Amino acid sequence: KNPKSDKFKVKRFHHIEFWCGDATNVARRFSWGLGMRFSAKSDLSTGNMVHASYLLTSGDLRFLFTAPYSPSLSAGEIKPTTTASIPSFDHGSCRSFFSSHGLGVRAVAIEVEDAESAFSISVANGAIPSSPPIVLNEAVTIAEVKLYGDVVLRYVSYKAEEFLPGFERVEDASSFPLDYGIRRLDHAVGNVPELGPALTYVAGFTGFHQFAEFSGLNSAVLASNDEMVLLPINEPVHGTKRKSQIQTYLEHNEGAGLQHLALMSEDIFRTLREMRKRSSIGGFDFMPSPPPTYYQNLKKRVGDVLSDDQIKECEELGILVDRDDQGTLLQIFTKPLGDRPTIFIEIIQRVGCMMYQSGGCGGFGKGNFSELFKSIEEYEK
Amino acid sequence: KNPKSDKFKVKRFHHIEFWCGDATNVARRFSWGLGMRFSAKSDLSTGNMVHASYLLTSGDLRFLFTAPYSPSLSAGEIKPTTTASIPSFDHGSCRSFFSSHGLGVRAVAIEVEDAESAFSISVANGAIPSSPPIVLNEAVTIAEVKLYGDVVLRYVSYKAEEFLPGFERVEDASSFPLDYGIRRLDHAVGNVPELGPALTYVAGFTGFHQFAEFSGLNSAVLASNDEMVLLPINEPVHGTKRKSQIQTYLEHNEGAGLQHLALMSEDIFRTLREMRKRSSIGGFDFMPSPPPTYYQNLKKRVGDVLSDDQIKECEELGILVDRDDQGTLLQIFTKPLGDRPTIFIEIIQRVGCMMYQSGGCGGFGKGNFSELFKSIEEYEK
Ligand SMILES: Cc1c(C(=O)C2=C(O)CCCC2=O)ccc2c1c(=O)n(-c1cccc3ccccc13)c(=O)n2C
Ligand SMILES: Cc1c(C(=O)C2=C(O)CCCC2=O)ccc2c1c(=O)n(-c1cccc3ccccc13)c(=O)n2C
Ligand SMILES: [Co+2]
Ligand SMILES: [Co+2]
Repeated sequence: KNPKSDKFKVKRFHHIEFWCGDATNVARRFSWGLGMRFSAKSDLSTGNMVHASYLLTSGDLRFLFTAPYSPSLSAGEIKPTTTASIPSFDHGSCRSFFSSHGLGVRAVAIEVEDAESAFSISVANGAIPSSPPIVLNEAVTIAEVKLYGDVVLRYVSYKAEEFLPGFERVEDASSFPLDYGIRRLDHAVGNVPELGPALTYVAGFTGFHQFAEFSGLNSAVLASNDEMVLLPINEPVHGTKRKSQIQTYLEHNEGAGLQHLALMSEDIFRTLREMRKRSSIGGFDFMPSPPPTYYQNLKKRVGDVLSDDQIKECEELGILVDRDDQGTLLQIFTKPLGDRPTIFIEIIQRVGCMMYQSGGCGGFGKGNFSELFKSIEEYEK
Repeated sequence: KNPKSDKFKVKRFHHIEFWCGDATNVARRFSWGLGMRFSAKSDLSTGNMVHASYLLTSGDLRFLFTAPYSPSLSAGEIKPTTTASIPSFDHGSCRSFFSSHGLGVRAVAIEVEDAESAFSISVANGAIPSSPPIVLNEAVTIAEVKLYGDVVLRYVSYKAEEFLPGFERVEDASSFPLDYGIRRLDHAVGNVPELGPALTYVAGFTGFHQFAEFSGLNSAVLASNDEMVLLPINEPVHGTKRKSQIQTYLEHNEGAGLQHLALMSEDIFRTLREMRKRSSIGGFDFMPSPPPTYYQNLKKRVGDVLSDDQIKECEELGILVDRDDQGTLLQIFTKPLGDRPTIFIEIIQRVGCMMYQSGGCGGFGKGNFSELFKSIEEYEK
């Protein structure tokens, strides 16, 4: 069931913005680890005396890394005379965010038809305003409302049809064309103390509907009309034998925030080969692999979708597989992206639901909680 | 002239500690960019609820990257019950340092015979105490005094004869054996507003002597008895046609701090080949190369030290060459290591002064200020 209840026209995920202490080092690490190209910049060299912002791209995936400069460089500016390219940026907010939460996602940005309308309708329907609509160079409108914790949902709309005015394309010499196959953001997941109030709030101001589904958590997924913007939310389940990873997140993050970004690959085997080659030379580490019992059990579960060789390739790379009533999901999780056991990345590829592929084909892998549990006990035997 | 006036027994540079917002991402970037191996850690996985600290090594060079966790994880601790492995660490100091200065060096650590004695003698001779001597596991003593700005000179002494108690050696799987030829810290350089008072202060409490030398700055070099610990200091020269890079540093750094680390390579050609291969894939960028006039002029200056092929290899890699009355210096400078135009790295190799090689052989490259100026005008013609 999809009531198509969006209160404003939503297109696709546009970008994810990380708030950093040093944007250069995080961006360079992420570029090498994920195979993303340096695409645009806004910093001292482009006249921005307020913040350093670096954009990485892979296909349609856009990761932005932003850090504040010394406020002294811009102490004579006021908002009408600002040299910031992102007018919602605030030195104090950014330092406070980073000191509270560590490295993490500040903004989940979606492209909409009209960011001013999206903002107005959102706030009229209960959204907490974070940054009012501002028109940049008569070309792009950006607005922000609170999503959960200190994460904002950012609306971006373009008059035309390059990232944002005031960003400059990066010189080709500094722009090595890395590509490990990642192509777009599939979903972005928040952790909260209480799922109910978080869902009611977000669904209330967006009109996003609950996406039909089918340890240590309860979850639900909010989706736009064409189910291409997917915003799952988790809450902890307390009292369990094993401590909830959602609760650990909330403790180390100092509350609610973005838990994981799931990045679609056009070839998850190539993506994982390339990422695993770089894990110990500056890239990202992956969660410990499931026991061989897990891959022995894949024949019964997905032997009609994956060949024995493709299954054994999943086993070499530690890839998990789950299945819906409509499609199949290949997925794997990185270790946390930074110092704290908080945000991590998921790499996914979806098989099925061809019409274009429909959103959320194969689900989100919740069946892998029981399958992992089973395969662990089976391997113990 | 070397009066050998050290007020306590100094051995060698021991490590450099960076204070970070996220130690993981900075350490992984530096590891790949410089060819340093992950050697030790102190973090949540080792029981440290206070700070995340990661040690990189290349030869005798030790770079430590430290960031604070949420204070909530350790809110019940007091100093007698701390789980920090570096007892001088303070959440507030670290956040304040990073918010003021951005990514940069907090501690220049030298190994001494007796860190408690070094501390006491230093303070008795004018050093501003920063952290009193603390004995770790009855095995290592660490103490800190102010050096300049918010940079401390850290004394470390060992009863024995592994990094520090509470650090664990890094698993081999996570410890890829990168090596681009870097072998030790040659010198560590501070920028200050006024050279005179800074020299008087540091030489006053160390007994370090002025190392015999032979644009936009005045400088002097303080040296230990065997001239193996080398601490140059720069001040800006104002009114110049071109704005002093020392003054730009002080503005963007919010005052005095560490300007550059010079890392000795056992093969600067290999080091620069390896670093330049990685500049645009997560590593470090280098300053723009000098004009070919500079390398045309190298024959007259160092043609008795470098062959034509070795000179042309300097030209391919952008390496600068200077000469003392005793030796020759090969050097090159990176672009700033992070967002701010503040700290950068120098790669150096020294030729001559064989006895072992004596410290500071060939100087610090101050002759390259005029040689670069000349070669630029000559290439314009
Ligand atoms: C994050 C995730 C997803 C997922 O993507 C998802 C949504 O997108 C939206 C719905 C809720 C939802 O969970 C799916 C399966 C997962 C995990 C996941 O994180 N993990 C864990 C990985 C590593 C260490 C763990 C430690 C304790 C507990 C779980 C750990 C799993 O095992 N499975 C099986
Ligand atoms: C840092 C340095 C050293 C050096 O290592 C040293 C000591 O160790 C101790 C004594 C003082 C001292 O300077 C030597 C020569 C240098 C530079 C240096 O930084 N630069 C610059 C590089 C790039 C952009 C510049 C822009 C403006 C002005 C100078 C720029 C140079 O050109 N030369 C020639
Ligand atoms: Co997911
Ligand atoms: Co130098």
